[PDB]
Amino acid sequence: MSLPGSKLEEARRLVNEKQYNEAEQVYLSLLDKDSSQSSAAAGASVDDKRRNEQETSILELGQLYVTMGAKDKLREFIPHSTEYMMQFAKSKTVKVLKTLIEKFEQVPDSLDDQIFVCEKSIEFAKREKRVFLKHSLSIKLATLHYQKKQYKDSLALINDLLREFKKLDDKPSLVDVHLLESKVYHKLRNLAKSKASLTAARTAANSIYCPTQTVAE
Repeated sequence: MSLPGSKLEEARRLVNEKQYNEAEQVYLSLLDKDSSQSSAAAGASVDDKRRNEQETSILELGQLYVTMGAKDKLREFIPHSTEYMMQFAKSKTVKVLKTLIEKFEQVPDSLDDQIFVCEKSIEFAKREKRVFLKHSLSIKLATLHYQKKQYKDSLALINDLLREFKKLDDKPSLVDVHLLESKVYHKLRNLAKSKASLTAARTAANSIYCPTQTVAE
């Protein structure tokens, strides 16, 4: 706890005073410490039960990322950030990976990085785990395909979400599914079906649970 904390604080101080180049070198040390501790650097380096030490260590390891913007270091790290993720293999692992994903998406490292991380990840949720997790990520994989400006590759993906949960229909996540469909078709310049899939989005958004960001869009 003592050391993870210090490394974090120090690293943080440097980005927020000096520059990031100084903070970087501290961010190297932090990572090293976390891997060794997960696979017993002393047990956990407080001894006995893993409890807090572990919980805190994975959470400030989430603090390491996206504290260096769009950057080459961060780049390379992400197909191996997921690697660390599968090593942990605990309940709250899935939550940590979801949050991370959003953050990785949000900073811009575009075409290459986005498609590769996503692909590997979506194969990791399709095996073992739950189908519930798999499809969350599929919606994200659908969004990214549109972002590459491949409308054809994005149309094909969407059809898979579409058909499959029209027999598994009752969910808010599919209000976003229909919405996506409209964006595809917008750019194909056919407004017959851009109109049609939009009309479906509103009907299934009659359910009162929808949050501000989905309604806005």
